Amino acid sequence: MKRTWQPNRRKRAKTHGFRARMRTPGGRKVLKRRRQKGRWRLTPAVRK
Amino acid sequence: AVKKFKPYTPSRRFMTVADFSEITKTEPEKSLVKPLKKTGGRNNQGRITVRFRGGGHKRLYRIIDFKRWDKVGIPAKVAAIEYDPNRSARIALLHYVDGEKRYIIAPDGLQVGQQVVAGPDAPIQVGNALPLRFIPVGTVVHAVELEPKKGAKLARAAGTSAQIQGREGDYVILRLPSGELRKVHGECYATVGAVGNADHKNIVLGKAGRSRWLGRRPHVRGAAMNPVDHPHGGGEGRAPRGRPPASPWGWQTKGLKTRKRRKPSSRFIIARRKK
RNA sequence: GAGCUAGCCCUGGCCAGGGUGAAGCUGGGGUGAGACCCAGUGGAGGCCCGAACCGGUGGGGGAUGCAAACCCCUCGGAUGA
RNA sequence: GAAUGCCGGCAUGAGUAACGAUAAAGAGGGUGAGAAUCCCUCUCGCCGUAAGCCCAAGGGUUCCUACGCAAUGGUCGUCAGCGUAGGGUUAGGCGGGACCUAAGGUGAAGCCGAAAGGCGUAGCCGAAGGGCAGCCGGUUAAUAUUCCGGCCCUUCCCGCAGGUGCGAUGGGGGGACGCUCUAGGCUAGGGGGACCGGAGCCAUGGACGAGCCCGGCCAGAAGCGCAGGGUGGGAGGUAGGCAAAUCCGCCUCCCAACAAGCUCUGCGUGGUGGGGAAGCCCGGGUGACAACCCCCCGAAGCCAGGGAGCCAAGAAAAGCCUCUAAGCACAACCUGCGGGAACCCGUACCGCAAACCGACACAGGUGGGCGGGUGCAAGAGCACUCAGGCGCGCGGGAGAACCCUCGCCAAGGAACUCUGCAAGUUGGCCCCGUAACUUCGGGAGAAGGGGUGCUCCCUGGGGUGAUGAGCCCCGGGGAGCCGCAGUGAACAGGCUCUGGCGACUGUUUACCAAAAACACAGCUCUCUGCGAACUCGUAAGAGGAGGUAUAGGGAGCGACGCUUGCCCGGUGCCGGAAGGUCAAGGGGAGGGGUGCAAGCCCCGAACCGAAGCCCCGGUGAACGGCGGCCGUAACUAUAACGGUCCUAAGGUAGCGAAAUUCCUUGUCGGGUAAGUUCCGACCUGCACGAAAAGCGUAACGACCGGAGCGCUGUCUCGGCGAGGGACCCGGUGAAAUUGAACUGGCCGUGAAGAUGCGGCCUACCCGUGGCAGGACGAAAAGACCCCGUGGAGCUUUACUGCAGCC
RNA sequence: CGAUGUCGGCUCGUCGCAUCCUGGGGCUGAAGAAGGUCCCAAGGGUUGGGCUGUUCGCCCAUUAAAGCGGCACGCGAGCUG
RNA sequence: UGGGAGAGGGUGGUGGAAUUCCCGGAGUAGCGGUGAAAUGCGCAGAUACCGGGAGGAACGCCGAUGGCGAAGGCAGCCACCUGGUCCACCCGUGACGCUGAGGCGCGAAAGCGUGGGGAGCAAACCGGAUUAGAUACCCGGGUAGUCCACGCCCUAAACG
RNA sequence: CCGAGGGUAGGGCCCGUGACUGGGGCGAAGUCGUAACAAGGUAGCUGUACCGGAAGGUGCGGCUGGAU
RNA sequence: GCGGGGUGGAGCAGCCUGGUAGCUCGUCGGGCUCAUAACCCGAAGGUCGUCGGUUCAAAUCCGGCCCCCGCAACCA
Ligand SMILES: [K+]
Ligand SMILES: [Mg+2]
Ligand SMILES: [Mg+2]
Ligand SMILES: [Mg+2]
Ligand SMILES: [Mg+2]
Ligand SMILES: [Mg+2]
Ligand SMILES: [Mg+2]
Ligand SMILES: [Mg+2]
Ligand SMILES: [Mg+2]
Ligand SMILES: [Mg+2]
Ligand SMILES: [Mg+2]
Ligand SMILES: [Mg+2]
Ligand SMILES: [Mg+2]
Ligand SMILES: [Mg+2]
Ligand SMILES: [Mg+2]
Ligand SMILES: [Mg+2]
Ligand SMILES: [Mg+2]
Ligand SMILES: [Mg+2]
Ligand SMILES: [Mg+2]
Ligand SMILES: [Mg+2]
Ligand SMILES: [Mg+2]
Ligand SMILES: [Mg+2]
Ligand SMILES: [Mg+2]
Ligand SMILES: [Mg+2]
Ligand SMILES: [Mg+2]
Ligand SMILES: [Mg+2]
Ligand SMILES: [Mg+2]
Ligand SMILES: [Mg+2]
Ligand SMILES: [Mg+2]
Ligand SMILES: [Mg+2]
Ligand SMILES: [Mg+2]
Ligand SMILES: [Mg+2]
Ligand SMILES: [Mg+2]
Ligand SMILES: [Mg+2]
Ligand SMILES: [Mg+2]
Ligand SMILES: [Mg+2]
Ligand SMILES: [Mg+2]
Ligand SMILES: [Mg+2]
Ligand SMILES: [Mg+2]
Ligand SMILES: [Mg+2]
Ligand SMILES: [Mg+2]
Ligand SMILES: [Mg+2]
Ligand SMILES: [Mg+2]
Ligand SMILES: [Mg+2]
Ligand SMILES: [Mg+2]
Ligand SMILES: [Mg+2]
Ligand SMILES: [Mg+2]
Ligand SMILES: [Mg+2]
Ligand SMILES: [Mg+2]
Ligand SMILES: [Mg+2]
Ligand SMILES: [Mg+2]
Ligand SMILES: [Mg+2]
Ligand SMILES: [Mg+2]
Ligand SMILES: [Mg+2]
Ligand SMILES: [Mg+2]
Ligand SMILES: [Mg+2]
Ligand SMILES: [Mg+2]
Ligand SMILES: [Mg+2]
Ligand SMILES: [Mg+2]
Ligand SMILES: [Mg+2]
Ligand SMILES: [Mg+2]
Ligand SMILES: [Mg+2]
Ligand SMILES: [Mg+2]
Ligand SMILES: [Mg+2]
Ligand SMILES: [Mg+2]
Ligand SMILES: [Mg+2]
Ligand SMILES: [Mg+2]
Ligand SMILES: [Mg+2]
Ligand SMILES: [Mg+2]
Ligand SMILES: [Mg+2]
Ligand SMILES: [Mg+2]
Ligand SMILES: [Mg+2]
Ligand SMILES: [Mg+2]
Ligand SMILES: [Mg+2]
Ligand SMILES: [Mg+2]
Ligand SMILES: [Mg+2]
Ligand SMILES: [Mg+2]
Ligand SMILES: [Mg+2]
Ligand SMILES: [Mg+2]
Ligand SMILES: [Mg+2]
Ligand SMILES: [Mg+2]
Ligand SMILES: [Mg+2]
Ligand SMILES: [Mg+2]
Ligand SMILES: [Mg+2]
Ligand SMILES: [Mg+2]
Ligand SMILES: [Mg+2]
Ligand SMILES: [Mg+2]
Ligand SMILES: [Mg+2]
Ligand SMILES: [Mg+2]
Ligand SMILES: [Mg+2]
Ligand SMILES: [Mg+2]
Ligand SMILES: [Mg+2]
Ligand SMILES: [Mg+2]
Ligand SMILES: [Mg+2]
Ligand SMILES: [Mg+2]
Ligand SMILES: [Mg+2]
Ligand SMILES: [Mg+2]
Ligand SMILES: [Mg+2]
Ligand SMILES: [Mg+2]
Ligand SMILES: [Mg+2]
Ligand SMILES: [Mg+2]
Ligand SMILES: [Mg+2]
Ligand SMILES: [Mg+2]
Ligand SMILES: [Mg+2]
Ligand SMILES: [Mg+2]
Ligand SMILES: [Mg+2]
Ligand SMILES: [Mg+2]
Ligand SMILES: [Mg+2]
Ligand SMILES: [Mg+2]
Ligand SMILES: [Mg+2]
Ligand SMILES: [Mg+2]
Ligand SMILES: [Mg+2]
Ligand SMILES: [Mg+2]
Ligand SMILES: [Mg+2]
Ligand SMILES: [Mg+2]
Ligand SMILES: [Mg+2]
Ligand SMILES: [Mg+2]
Ligand SMILES: [Mg+2]
Ligand SMILES: [Mg+2]
Ligand SMILES: [Mg+2]
Ligand SMILES: [Mg+2]
Ligand SMILES: [Mg+2]
Ligand SMILES: [Mg+2]
Ligand SMILES: [Mg+2]
Ligand SMILES: [Mg+2]
Ligand SMILES: [Mg+2]
Ligand SMILES: [Mg+2]
Ligand SMILES: [Mg+2]
Ligand SMILES: [Mg+2]
Ligand SMILES: [Mg+2]
Ligand SMILES: [Mg+2]
Ligand SMILES: [Mg+2]
Ligand SMILES: [Mg+2]
Ligand SMILES: [Mg+2]
Ligand SMILES: [Mg+2]
Ligand SMILES: [Mg+2]
Ligand SMILES: [Mg+2]
Ligand SMILES: [Mg+2]
Ligand SMILES: [Mg+2]
Ligand SMILES: [Mg+2]
Ligand SMILES: [Mg+2]
Ligand SMILES: [Mg+2]
Ligand SMILES: [Mg+2]
Ligand SMILES: [Mg+2]
Ligand SMILES: [Mg+2]
Ligand SMILES: [Mg+2]
Ligand SMILES: [Mg+2]
Ligand SMILES: [Mg+2]
Ligand SMILES: [Mg+2]
Ligand SMILES: [Mg+2]
Ligand SMILES: [Mg+2]
Ligand SMILES: [Mg+2]
Ligand SMILES: [Mg+2]
Ligand SMILES: [Mg+2]
Ligand SMILES: [Mg+2]
Ligand SMILES: [Mg+2]
Ligand SMILES: [Mg+2]
Ligand SMILES: [Mg+2]
Ligand SMILES: [Mg+2]
Ligand SMILES: [Mg+2]
Ligand SMILES: [Mg+2]
Ligand SMILES: [Mg+2]
Ligand SMILES: [Mg+2]
Ligand SMILES: [Mg+2]
Ligand SMILES: [Mg+2]
Ligand SMILES: [Mg+2]
Ligand SMILES: [Mg+2]
Ligand SMILES: [Mg+2]
Ligand SMILES: [Mg+2]
Ligand SMILES: [Mg+2]
Ligand SMILES: [Mg+2]
Ligand SMILES: [Mg+2]
Ligand SMILES: [Mg+2]
Ligand SMILES: [Mg+2]
Ligand SMILES: [Mg+2]
Ligand SMILES: [Mg+2]
Ligand SMILES: [Mg+2]
Ligand SMILES: [Mg+2]
Ligand SMILES: [Mg+2]
Ligand SMILES: [Mg+2]
Ligand SMILES: [Mg+2]
Ligand SMILES: [Mg+2]
Ligand SMILES: [Mg+2]
Ligand SMILES: [Mg+2]
Ligand SMILES: [Mg+2]
Ligand SMILES: [Mg+2]
Ligand SMILES: [Mg+2]
Ligand SMILES: [Mg+2]
Ligand SMILES: [Mg+2]
Ligand SMILES: [Mg+2]
Ligand SMILES: [Mg+2]
Ligand SMILES: [Mg+2]
Ligand SMILES: [Mg+2]
Ligand SMILES: [Mg+2]
Ligand SMILES: [Mg+2]
Ligand SMILES: [Mg+2]
Ligand SMILES: [Mg+2]
Ligand SMILES: [Mg+2]
Ligand SMILES: [Mg+2]
Ligand SMILES: [Mg+2]
Ligand SMILES: [Mg+2]
Ligand SMILES: [Mg+2]
Ligand SMILES: [Mg+2]
Ligand SMILES: [Mg+2]
Ligand SMILES: [Mg+2]
Ligand SMILES: [Mg+2]
Ligand SMILES: [Mg+2]
Ligand SMILES: [Mg+2]
Ligand SMILES: [Mg+2]
Ligand SMILES: [Mg+2]
Ligand SMILES: [Mg+2]
Ligand SMILES: [Mg+2]
Ligand SMILES: [Mg+2]
Ligand SMILES: [Mg+2]
Ligand SMILES: [Mg+2]
Ligand SMILES: [Mg+2]
Ligand SMILES: [Mg+2]
Ligand SMILES: [Mg+2]
Ligand SMILES: [Mg+2]
Ligand SMILES: [Mg+2]
Ligand SMILES: [Mg+2]
Ligand SMILES: [Mg+2]
Ligand SMILES: [Mg+2]
Ligand SMILES: [Mg+2]
Ligand SMILES: [Mg+2]
Ligand SMILES: [Mg+2]
Ligand SMILES: [Mg+2]
Ligand SMILES: [Mg+2]
Ligand SMILES: [Mg+2]
Ligand SMILES: [Mg+2]
Ligand SMILES: [Mg+2]
Ligand SMILES: [Mg+2]
Ligand SMILES: [Mg+2]
């Protein structure tokens, strides 16, 4: 049937993207936490 | 005279449509339209705050003229009579001898061709605006301001009116459509005449779709829900109200009064509504 | 977290073919004028039949499945909420 | 040594199920160590509104070639979407930027919020919408509207020519719009041709023929031609479009008014540039100097911003034209020509799928465009078929049971069963015909019946053309023909009588319920006078609504017909300046602590003091409620009438063993051979009842009853046949589960149902295909029940707060 | 209770005998024919249908007769639901 | 042709008395009702009296035994549209007439549908009394309706 | 070809007949009340509406076929 | 199982709080009446379901048997 993951590059960048994070106070922490864990990629790889 | 259909489908039996007769212009005045943000019933927070609203028909906002004291003295001719989807009544296009073009709500009796004015010196004739302190007693008027120069806020729907019952200082006694006898400032502009399109209430929507055409989504009763959603929810089988009937939010809906008691307005209300 | 789902908003797109024949209109019958009757036209509708498409009635299959809801036969809606 | 322990390793089930559509295969010839599985040929099969082709999203090198074959490939593998390497994406015109706006987002100003932040007009961002300038062919192993060829066009800068009051983020016009129906003319696209070209062919009895087979066009600036869209001209006045205005708007006189003209588009022509089949020879070469013509059909596409009708009344801004202001008028703008300048990103390949979403090369899901031919009433249905693509990445056998899917059946025909579940019947079109009832629309495809192919003969109108031929489109009458059968195959209703429930089309528990539930037009109550009520929010601010009582909210019922009775004591709600209680506060009679006192300090009665509760009245389409005993009529029986106690008042109309009736298969009638169901009546209604509405009601229903006709493999009662599995061979190879096992019947015994204990009986060792009685078989720490001073959802006149409101 | 699936039907049965039938007897208020009643006997047999989910029951038409029980109220890794 | 009467009809107007209510004065111990009463209202300020206001329906005297219309029926006053009568002159036409199954039209009240309106009155209804009872007659309330428009209904002791 | 008539299907009229249900008629001396005839103790009758155990009652309008 | 209950002929107060049994209808006697109803004046009639206990004394308080109304009888 129609499954849950229906990919969309504009959506993926505009929701979990770096910019969508650096505006909300919560989003910044998420980056901060991912910079503390040494996460190689602070946000998903959106091809744009 | 409303217009009926023959029962050639199950829903045509009772459906009635306006006879549209007094309409003369079959397209609006491009000069005088602006877009209309269809809210669907949601506020800036995006939360719904009025229920069962949306997915209607698209529509442009015919700008309307609720001051008329804008231009005191300048007459104007009745150009056309037009179909507004934004209100119950009909709109009339006026061509001012000023060259200016404006829309007003069409009173009953207005015919395409006549000239109308606005001001202290106006004839007591349908279509004309005057401050209330200058309209005769017991003359039925409409499009009544509420405060001096604040805009026409009263009697703007199909077949409404308002007689002028008395005079008392800088205030006139107004039988509002509801029946509420109220003080209104004499310096409030009003338009002599009853609003036209009186045959509105006799329109029979006829079928559920036509409701939706108006931006009217289905209403669902509390009695049809669960206790989570509504006081009337629950029960095994159908079930009576089982308490004084309530809104989904708790407050009681039968007979419970809600005008704010200490409203400064009260000091000008004379006889709360009838019937 | 609304890239699934549900509602709304904005902007686009889709709906083979066939049947029925509303008001109206024209002419004619009719009358004091009418109401109104007939034929012709016209082509209304959460109208009819039925693909696309949207569904999911009944059955059979399937049941460590082809599939963590699918398959076959049948069945509903299809200018409309 | 156990924790259904944790991690890992290895077993069992087992050479077992399965190897992912029943669209399908066969042989030959190659390559290579190896071939059912790779490449070529030939035959055979399937897709063809697709299983063909072109876009978008997404995927992100999968594209091409060369060399590979460990692993991935459900078998094999020389092959590949796999490994290695090198190659491959070319734009001023196609898409998106340096253009515009939409919902929304953001946000100088301004507002708000403990901080974080929340709003917000202008503005800015934000497209699959507007706007804007490239069409045909060849080339590459792979890119092409991108390269080349041909013919065109766009904008910026600079000069030159002519003209013009030039000039804008400012005014105005325009851009600019719905749904259905639809004209005229074209094109796309098709069908045919006795015509034009074409390498050829004469079989197997006939045919050298107006025979067969193949093809007969593509683009194009200027000019014209055809068909359409758009568009009135002059003057004077002028307070309006927030300055200005010659523009627009408004009023007036003038002519012109189907038109015509100016202007724009589409189609045709058109310099010119291209293509070009079968068939044969080893993607190419010829054919070929290819021809390139005519008639017909014909768009849903194009002229377009066309027309008409309708009601639900159908985006914005920009480019663009116009008007002016500051300015400047050496300028500036316009029209024409010439040169010069024209950037960043995308471009490979998959793309209804083996490359996207589904853990997989997964029978699932995924928007847009083209989708040919013949026949079938039409069509995108159906069968077949071109082009193009396939034969679904295990096969070879066998011809058991059994299972799936399918075919047929004597006599019977629902006797099957909870139920005709299922499966039969019926089927398209044409004409004949067609009941109760009805809201007059309908019921209705009612029901039922006749017709259907082909040959020949005569004749009716229509489109095109020309009024004729030819092509084409609907028809009519008569005379014959063959078969069991002419919608000869495929696609395509079984019907009737009668109940309940819901008016109806609709909606719903994604993944066990589509219904009688939800909704619904419609009826009633009620709130709300606008800074509305109400809703979200701490607020600001929004919705409501740029609405205004013919409106907006809340609630109940639920088309429509006829109706909706009595109770206001309790509960809510509504009205009530008196009365009573009342909190802080007012007040301070009178007391107290203290100090030499002046003082400082505390307690503190009456009396004044909100709403709220009490008190009074109203209110049922507000929450809600609608009795008991006893007696009485020229027979029995039953009580119209009475007696009496109780209530706030005692069930009215209508309906009733019902979606409600317990006793109950109540009794009576209908139907049936037989009827706990069904229909129709009765009424001692356990326990209907009047807007959580009552009694009906045409039409409607994949809803639930009951009867009947037709026809049936449902059944008596089963038989045979087909294919895909099951079975044997080759290849590959899981799974739950599993204390260990050397795992029999009985009758007994045991924690009460023994392969395992006792006694008896029986029994050589091991498999294979089969059946499911047992192993209290598997699966899941019972979902019922209790237990826990375990949880959570839900209610309320449970308790205690809080928001909100007074 | 770290699961023994509950009624009824279908299919296949099998055992008990407290015998529905058929076979053999005594007694009879056994004339005959036909019964009532007890005794022996489990070998075989024990129908089709209407109603209801039904077991059961009633009912129609037959019959030699239309027996009654147990086997986890036999039987869902056999079906039905 | 000229002349007269008349509530004949249709629409648009509009005047005053009175009933009801609302607001204000003033004022108090009752009002109201009947056969006599009670229910009801009133010290939460009634009734009775004065001013202002809201609205509806019906038109005192004239008015009579009257006039008018085919019937049903029609009454304050003003205006517009309009029907049938009657008088006079003997002007015009020249039997053109009488009737009337059918048909069509009008048709008090009540009643019905869709809306408005609603003062007074009042089926149903509630209460107080009477009564053996009183589902009545009388009194206190009171809903449709009575009224305007539109569409049905078509009955009568529609009678002289 | 037609055709007695046989059969299939659907219609119209009429007669019988039916659980039960509606009133009607009659029935020597049944129960309730007392509506009408006297102003029948509220004058009656009427069309119509609603209501009540029943006769009746009330409302709106109409008739005198009503008395002093 | 839990709750209420039985009293002149009919139907009901009195029970809780012991001593007194009461209201209406009817039955009877007499009145008005031509007569019946109504209506008026009088009078009768109750050992309080039953047996036992408490008490000085029981319709009244308790217990047992009888009989009548009402509610409950659920989960699988
Ligand atoms: K339970
Ligand atoms: Mg989905
Ligand atoms: Mg889908
Ligand atoms: Mg996933
Ligand atoms: Mg995207
Ligand atoms: Mg998106
Ligand atoms: Mg982002
Ligand atoms: Mg965000
Ligand atoms: Mg922060
Ligand atoms: Mg790194
Ligand atoms: Mg992140
Ligand atoms: Mg009108
Ligand atoms: Mg009609
Ligand atoms: Mg209209
Ligand atoms: Mg605009
Ligand atoms: Mg809005
Ligand atoms: Mg916002
Ligand atoms: Mg709301
Ligand atoms: Mg909403
Ligand atoms: Mg309007
Ligand atoms: Mg409105
Ligand atoms: Mg005012
Ligand atoms: Mg109207
Ligand atoms: Mg309405
Ligand atoms: Mg709308
Ligand atoms: Mg609604
Ligand atoms: Mg609803
Ligand atoms: Mg529910
Ligand atoms: Mg609640
Ligand atoms: Mg409830
Ligand atoms: Mg419920
Ligand atoms: Mg429910
Ligand atoms: Mg219930
Ligand atoms: Mg409540
Ligand atoms: Mg509130
Ligand atoms: Mg969504
Ligand atoms: Mg998505
Ligand atoms: Mg659209
Ligand atoms: Mg469609
Ligand atoms: Mg069509
Ligand atoms: Mg027609
Ligand atoms: Mg027309
Ligand atoms: Mg339809
Ligand atoms: Mg299904
Ligand atoms: Mg089926
Ligand atoms: Mg299975
Ligand atoms: Mg499953
Ligand atoms: Mg399927
Ligand atoms: Mg539909
Ligand atoms: Mg739509
Ligand atoms: Mg241990
Ligand atoms: Mg384990
Ligand atoms: Mg563990
Ligand atoms: Mg582990
Ligand atoms: Mg390891
Ligand atoms: Mg291992
Ligand atoms: Mg092995
Ligand atoms: Mg083996
Ligand atoms: Mg095995
Ligand atoms: Mg498989
Ligand atoms: Mg598999
Ligand atoms: Mg298939
Ligand atoms: Mg396939
Ligand atoms: Mg198959
Ligand atoms: Mg196929
Ligand atoms: Mg070799
Ligand atoms: Mg090999
Ligand atoms: Mg091979
Ligand atoms: Mg082979
Ligand atoms: Mg193969
Ligand atoms: Mg190959
Ligand atoms: Mg095809
Ligand atoms: Mg996208
Ligand atoms: Mg390999
Ligand atoms: Mg190998
Ligand atoms: Mg290697
Ligand atoms: Mg592999
Ligand atoms: Mg695989
Ligand atoms: Mg091999
Ligand atoms: Mg290999
Ligand atoms: Mg090799
Ligand atoms: Mg490449
Ligand atoms: Mg630049
Ligand atoms: Mg922009
Ligand atoms: Mg942004
Ligand atoms: Mg764009
Ligand atoms: Mg472009
Ligand atoms: Mg081009
Ligand atoms: Mg110029
Ligand atoms: Mg400009
Ligand atoms: Mg527009
Ligand atoms: Mg558009
Ligand atoms: Mg073309
Ligand atoms: Mg063709
Ligand atoms: Mg030969
Ligand atoms: Mg060309
Ligand atoms: Mg001007
Ligand atoms: Mg090649
Ligand atoms: Mg299209
Ligand atoms: Mg148009
Ligand atoms: Mg429309
Ligand atoms: Mg805008
Ligand atoms: Mg100069
Ligand atoms: Mg640049
Ligand atoms: Mg490319
Ligand atoms: Mg597909
Ligand atoms: Mg596609
Ligand atoms: Mg592929
Ligand atoms: Mg999956
Ligand atoms: Mg994996
Ligand atoms: Mg595969
Ligand atoms: Mg083709
Ligand atoms: Mg054809
Ligand atoms: Mg066809
Ligand atoms: Mg195959
Ligand atoms: Mg075999
Ligand atoms: Mg057979
Ligand atoms: Mg038969
Ligand atoms: Mg049957
Ligand atoms: Mg059977
Ligand atoms: Mg049945
Ligand atoms: Mg079936
Ligand atoms: Mg019939
Ligand atoms: Mg008929
Ligand atoms: Mg009949
Ligand atoms: Mg049809
Ligand atoms: Mg038929
Ligand atoms: Mg037909
Ligand atoms: Mg024939
Ligand atoms: Mg033939
Ligand atoms: Mg078929
Ligand atoms: Mg059909
Ligand atoms: Mg329905
Ligand atoms: Mg209905
Ligand atoms: Mg639902
Ligand atoms: Mg479900
Ligand atoms: Mg669920
Ligand atoms: Mg689920
Ligand atoms: Mg689910
Ligand atoms: Mg359901
Ligand atoms: Mg359905
Ligand atoms: Mg519903
Ligand atoms: Mg409905
Ligand atoms: Mg209704
Ligand atoms: Mg707004
Ligand atoms: Mg409304
Ligand atoms: Mg509402
Ligand atoms: Mg409805
Ligand atoms: Mg409902
Ligand atoms: Mg009450
Ligand atoms: Mg009350
Ligand atoms: Mg009360
Ligand atoms: Mg009620
Ligand atoms: Mg209750
Ligand atoms: Mg109560
Ligand atoms: Mg008797
Ligand atoms: Mg009644
Ligand atoms: Mg009954
Ligand atoms: Mg029963
Ligand atoms: Mg029954
Ligand atoms: Mg019933
Ligand atoms: Mg019941
Ligand atoms: Mg029963
Ligand atoms: Mg029976
Ligand atoms: Mg009975
Ligand atoms: Mg009920
Ligand atoms: Mg209710
Ligand atoms: Mg109910
Ligand atoms: Mg109710
Ligand atoms: Mg009817
Ligand atoms: Mg019906
Ligand atoms: Mg019905
Ligand atoms: Mg259904
Ligand atoms: Mg049933
Ligand atoms: Mg049958
Ligand atoms: Mg069979
Ligand atoms: Mg056989
Ligand atoms: Mg086979
Ligand atoms: Mg062998
Ligand atoms: Mg392998
Ligand atoms: Mg061992
Ligand atoms: Mg034992
Ligand atoms: Mg044992
Ligand atoms: Mg043993
Ligand atoms: Mg042992
Ligand atoms: Mg042993
Ligand atoms: Mg031992
Ligand atoms: Mg043995
Ligand atoms: Mg085996
Ligand atoms: Mg077993
Ligand atoms: Mg087992
Ligand atoms: Mg287990
Ligand atoms: Mg489980
Ligand atoms: Mg556990
Ligand atoms: Mg447990
Ligand atoms: Mg506890
Ligand atoms: Mg405990
Ligand atoms: Mg607890
Ligand atoms: Mg939970
Ligand atoms: Mg708080
Ligand atoms: Mg257990
Ligand atoms: Mg159980
Ligand atoms: Mg004998
Ligand atoms: Mg049993
Ligand atoms: Mg039984
Ligand atoms: Mg015998
Ligand atoms: Mg068991
Ligand atoms: Mg068992
Ligand atoms: Mg048992
Ligand atoms: Mg048992
Ligand atoms: Mg078993
Ligand atoms: Mg089972
Ligand atoms: Mg079972
Ligand atoms: Mg008297
Ligand atoms: Mg008093
Ligand atoms: Mg006082
Ligand atoms: Mg009033
Ligand atoms: Mg003369
Ligand atoms: Mg003469
Ligand atoms: Mg009337
Ligand atoms: Mg009448
Ligand atoms: Mg008379
Ligand atoms: Mg015969
Ligand atoms: Mg009498
Ligand atoms: Mg009397
Ligand atoms: Mg009288
Ligand atoms: Mg009387
Ligand atoms: Mg009465
Ligand atoms: Mg007591
Ligand atoms: Mg005492
Ligand atoms: Mg006494
Ligand atoms: Mg004693
Ligand atoms: Mg329970």
